[PDB]
Formats: sequence, C-alpha cells, structure tokens
Amino acid sequence: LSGGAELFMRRASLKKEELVVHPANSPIANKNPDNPKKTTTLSYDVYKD
Amino acid sequence: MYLVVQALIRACIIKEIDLYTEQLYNIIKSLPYDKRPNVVYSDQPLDPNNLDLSEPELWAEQVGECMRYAHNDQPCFYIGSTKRELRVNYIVPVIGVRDEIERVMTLEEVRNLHK
Amino acid sequence: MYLVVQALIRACIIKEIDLYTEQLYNIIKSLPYDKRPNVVYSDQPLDPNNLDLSEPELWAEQVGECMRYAHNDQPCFYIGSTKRELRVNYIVPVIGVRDEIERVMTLEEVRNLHK
Amino acid sequence: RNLLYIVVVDGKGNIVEQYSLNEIINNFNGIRIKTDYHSLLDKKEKERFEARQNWTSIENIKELKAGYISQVVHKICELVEKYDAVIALEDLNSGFKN
Amino acid sequence: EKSLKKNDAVVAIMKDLLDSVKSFENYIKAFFGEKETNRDESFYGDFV
RNA sequence: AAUUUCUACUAAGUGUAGAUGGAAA
Ligand SMILES: [Mg+2]
Repeated sequence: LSGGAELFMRRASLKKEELVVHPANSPIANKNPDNPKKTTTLSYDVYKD
Repeated sequence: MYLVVQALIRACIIKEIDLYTEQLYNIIKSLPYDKRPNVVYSDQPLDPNNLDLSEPELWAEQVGECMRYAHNDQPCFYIGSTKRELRVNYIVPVIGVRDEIERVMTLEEVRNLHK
Repeated sequence: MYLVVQALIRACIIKEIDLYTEQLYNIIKSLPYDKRPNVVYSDQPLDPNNLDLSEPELWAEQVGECMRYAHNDQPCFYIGSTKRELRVNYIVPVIGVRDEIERVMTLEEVRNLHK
Repeated sequence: RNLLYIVVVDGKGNIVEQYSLNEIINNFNGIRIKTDYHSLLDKKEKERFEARQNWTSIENIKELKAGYISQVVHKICELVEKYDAVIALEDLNSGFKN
Repeated sequence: EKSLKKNDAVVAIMKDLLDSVKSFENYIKAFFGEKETNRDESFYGDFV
C-alpha cells in the first residue's frame, strides 16, 4: 500500500425528477441476439444511472 | 368567452395523446431491438392522425429502449442507441426512411411488426 | 349554449378513464393470479378519484385474467374465476373486502402489490 | 471484414490456429455466451448515417471501439500464456490503410 | 426552443457552419512553406 | 439497463464478462 490515499465526494448530478427506470416485473428485452433468452423479468427496479 | 373552450379542447388532445403513447410504449416494450420501427421523435405531444408530415423540423430515426420515468409513470423513450441520451417523450411510427417520411404507420402494423 | 361544453367535458372524462384503464390493465397483466386486488367492476367508466364509494350498486370481488378485445384493443377484464363470463370493461382497485369497501387503492400500491 | 484477425504459427510456418475476433466469446460460469462486436459496430454506424449531426453519434463509436480493444486484450493475454509466444504488431508509422 | 443538447437544428446548423469554416482553415494553412529566404511579404503579411 | 470508472450487457436476480493510474494542467 503506497501510502497517501485520498477521499473524494461528487454531488448527485442527476435531478430526481429525471431518473428513468424499468419498473418491477415489466418484462424487459435483451439486446444481444446470440443470447437465446429473449426477455427478462426482475422482481425489483433497475434505476438507469 | 370562446377562449375557455379552445383552451380546453387543447387538454382533450393531451389526454388523448397520453393514451396513445401508453398504448404504444406497451408494444415497443416487446419487439426485439432490431425490428422497432422508424419513429418521429419530439418533446411535445404529436397527434398521430394528421401530423402534417411535410413539416421540416422532424426527422425519422429508429427507436431504442423504451423505459419509464421515476416520479410519475410517464413512458419516456430513447432514440437510436441509448448513449446518445436522446430522451424523447412522445413519438409516432412512420414508414419513413431517415428524412423523406412517407406516411404514418398505423398502430396494428406496429404490433404486427414483430413476426 | 352551456350544453355543448358540459356535453364535451364528459368526453374528457372518458378519454382520461381509457388512459387509466390502459395504465392499469398493463399491471394486472403481470401479477400472479393469487395476488390480484379486489376490484369494483362496472360496465360504465369509473372515475377512480371520487367514485362515491357509498354507492349501493357496486360490489368488490377479485379480478381474474385481464384479456384484450379483438376488433379494437379495448382492455376487457374478467371478474373472479373466468367461467363466470363476467366480462367487465372498466374496473378500479379497492382495499375493500367483499361489500364493505373501505377506500380506493392508489395505482402505485397495485403495482407494489406483486412482492 | 474482421475487426482483428488472429493467426498463430509454429517455429516452422504451420498455421497452428486461426480465427477472427468479430465474436468475443465471454466465458462465464462454464456456459459461454458469444457477443458479436462487428455487427454491433455496423449497427452503430448505420445509426450515425441517419442522425443529422453525428457529434454525439461519432463519440459513441470512438468509445465502443475503445471498449472493444479492452476485451481483446484478454483474448491476447490468453494466447500468450497458452503458447508462450511473441506478438506481431503492424508498425503504424509506415502503413497505408485503404 | 429546446435543450441545446437534445435539440438538433441549433446543432446541425452549427456543425454545417463550423465544419466548412474549419475545412477552409485547414486547407489554406498549407500556404506557409514553414522559415525560408525572400517571400512576398506583401502577400504573407496580410495572409498571416 | 444496476458499475470505483468505461465498455458490452441481463449473465439465473440489488447483478455477469473484460479492462482501469489517479490528482493536477
Ligand atoms: Mg453502458
């Protein structure tokens, strides 16, 4: 451990009125065609960014 | 007088376009990404009946992942690849190639687009 | 006179209820049949804001498979088990047990109902 | 027609192994899923072709490529360990790419 | 009218403009000969 | 489309595969 670490903070750059999210149980699609399973249904939320 | 009606029918149009989008984004949410149709994005509601396609300020790209907002449940879309960050709210399908748009694609054809 | 507006706002209400149903039937279409919420069926549109729950002509059963019509795309529902053939068009969730309805369940709770 | 093509020869001039790298094959949990990277690039290019300004649709591609030469580094530091070989790279100072 | 980032007409036009201008600047830049003997200083003066 | 961060994702469900040297200018 070459000493001299640091600690940064960065504010939330997105306004909470802008967030986008695949809702729960909504069967999402999958982009890569070679993948055989052509959908997906998570039981929670996928908050983009 | 006559400027409370024609300032209210312009809420019937919004409340119909919201239904149209809600009815579309639930069928763009199924097609595999390589078939979704060429759309005419814009950030203000679009009446997909007339749309005056000879307008000069509307392109026709392919529509990427159709997500859904966080606070309300407005169905926001995504044009082209995602990382362009072209988050547009209302769309309307067109059989139009990039700019020389030909006509507006009816709904049932967008649904029948899966095949 | 005043009987073309109050014969038009009663189309804004219909065009809002269609959107509400379109927005619900796309989340009843996911819950497993043993969790779908107790609804208040009826064949005429229901404003889920007021609904005057003290009305005497509306029950509260559990909602079965939420199908979708053939010619248009109206989202018809099905109350209780299917073979009752109780095809109702508009619904609205309620936390109400069979008849002593308590309140109307907000949308996000119906979505949050999956768990 | 290939983003990067690999052949590895013996001390005598036999093609020991040859293949293309249009299909980086992620190898997870025993079951392998291949993910193309040329079809992906062709789609993004056809997207640039109808984007009307391509200042942001020309950064996405310069990032995808630089995100594809960070998943071929592994398919190369795999061969090197597997064969204890040397690597042959075109020297760009004297090339005319068509 | 819109957010400049999403907007295009105020970026597509910007590009059509800056691209042509910068192409001209890139094309005329050649006329230096990089540090020589006599040249038409009457030309190179206004040129530079 | 979830990431110290980037890219491609959904990869068996709050994540999978690679890569990553940051702070200054
Ligand atoms: Mg990404």
